[PDB]
Amino acid sequence: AKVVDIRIDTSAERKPISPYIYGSNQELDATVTAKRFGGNRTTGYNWENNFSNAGSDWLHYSDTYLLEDGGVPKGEWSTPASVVTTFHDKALSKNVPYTLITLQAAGYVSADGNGPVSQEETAPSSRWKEVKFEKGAPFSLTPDTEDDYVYMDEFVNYLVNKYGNASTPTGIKGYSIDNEPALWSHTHPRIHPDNVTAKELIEKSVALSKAVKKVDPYAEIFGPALYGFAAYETLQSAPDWGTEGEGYRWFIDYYLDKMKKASDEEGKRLLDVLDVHWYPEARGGGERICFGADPRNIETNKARLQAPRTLWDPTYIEDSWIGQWKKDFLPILPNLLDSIEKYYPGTKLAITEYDYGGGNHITGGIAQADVLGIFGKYGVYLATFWGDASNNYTEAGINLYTNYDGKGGKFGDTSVKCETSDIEVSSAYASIVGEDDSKLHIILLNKNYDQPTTFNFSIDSSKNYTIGNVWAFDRGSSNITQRTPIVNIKDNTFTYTVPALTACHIVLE
Ligand SMILES: OC[C@H]1O[C@@H](O[C@H]2[C@H](O)[C@@H](O)[C@H](O[C@H]3[C@H](O)[C@@H](O)[C@H](O[C@H]4[C@H](O)[C@H](O)[C@H](O)O[C@@H]4CO)O[C@@H]3CO)O[C@@H]2CO)[C@H](O)[C@@H](O)[C@@H]1O
Ligand SMILES: [Ca+2]
Ligand SMILES: [Cl-]
Ligand SMILES: [Zn+2]
Repeated sequence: AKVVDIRIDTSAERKPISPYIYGSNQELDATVTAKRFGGNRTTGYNWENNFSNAGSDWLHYSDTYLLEDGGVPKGEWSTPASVVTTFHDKALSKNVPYTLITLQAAGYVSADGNGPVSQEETAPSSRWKEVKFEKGAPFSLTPDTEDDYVYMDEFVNYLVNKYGNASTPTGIKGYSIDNEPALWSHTHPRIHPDNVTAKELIEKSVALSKAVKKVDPYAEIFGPALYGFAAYETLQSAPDWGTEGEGYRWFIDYYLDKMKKASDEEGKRLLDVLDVHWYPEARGGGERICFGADPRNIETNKARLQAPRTLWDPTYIEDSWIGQWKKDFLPILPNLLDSIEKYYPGTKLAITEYDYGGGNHITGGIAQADVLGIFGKYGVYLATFWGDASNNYTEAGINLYTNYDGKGGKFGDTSVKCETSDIEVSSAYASIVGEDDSKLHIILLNKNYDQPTTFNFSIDSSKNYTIGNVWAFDRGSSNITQRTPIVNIKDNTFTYTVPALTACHIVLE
């Protein structure tokens, strides 16, 4: 019999959980709280005509993919920014409070939708329009598609004119400085053949931020949308890192420091959110937990359940090149937050792409629920899962926080102290609503693979809880279903045994 103690103190360690950590990039079968228009296809997206380029993902084709995939009505295909306005309209219609729109910085955007761009047509060429951050002339709501340029501030002006600025209820709240710059030369060689330099990235980031904030001073700028650890450390061995990086532990610090320096010179904050992508490198059973992982591989599933610990747990060392060679940078969230505190205090943190794999397996659901609990507890500002609607358990993990009862019930927005005696077999997160502990929310995860786990709860609260309603998902179904309520609570203590591999949301009142 596995027994674990859970101790919660509703008056301790209270901190707000950002509402935007429960987002997605794709259209999911889940209630989400943030939507990001980003990824490879957005680097070469031309807001003037909606064309974009697949890059290495598909023979460097310039076409109407984003219009098609975004479900844009054919009659709006030639309307400026229809890909983005359709994207934001959909988010608003689903009551999503945060929309993050990627702006273009690699240098050029698709001039047409004529198909493959040859290597001989590498920008500049008739296949491309050059991006300029500031128009330096009056904006138009009907951009000129005949000239050689596409302006980012004019694009933002079009959106602000239609939705109001970021401080308003319908405004687009954030903009990203492109996508995975250290991979521009790999993913988009026809646009940016040379490996990006640290100097180039900073210059573009500062220039684009200034351009955007002149139009919408309330919009938040996200950057650099780094693809993974190697970019966090050296911007993928950037050509000038040997000189630019002198004195810096990693590129993350250089980026924060230079953006703060530019902001100090300009007189306003130019970087609002440090933005990175985190696809776990954790392995189990001889394979990575994401990207082609086999759900039948039990060791991989078990590794998936523990992988979230790399985000926060100093005692956890995963099986990966990062766990082996980069221990000085783990756990990763504390290291990123420490860098922010040292080089640009006040900057927020966002994980704009991530996927723990096993999306259609209970372990993908439990790991997803664990990751969201960690994001909330450690202060992440915004997060957006990358993956499609076929990841039913990942979606259950999100709904466990955003809509656990099918009628809008959600996890509390204020994190409170909640400790477990065994962080390997379980995870537990607690929250209240605002400053009120009348209702105490608990996400309880049993990672035990083949046996139930008995949890002895001890709660310190100003309220005396009498019932705990429960909603959960497990191997029987990714549908979240209400379970028998917990009713024998004595002086805020109770015992609750959870079956193996089950994710629960308990609501005490
Ligand atoms: O129009 C031609 C052809 O398109 C086919 O659909 C393609 C589309 O053209 C292509 O652009 C799209 O690319 C995906 C890519 O497959 C995906 O891996 C990638 O994911 C990245 C992301 O960019 C992140 O920044 C980072 O690297 O992580 C994630 C991966 O976890 O995103 C790309 C889009 O941005 O793929 C589709 C499907 O193959 C049509 O199917 C076909 O009918 C058309 O003829
Ligand atoms: Ca133009
Ligand atoms: Cl990158
Ligand atoms: Zn689904």
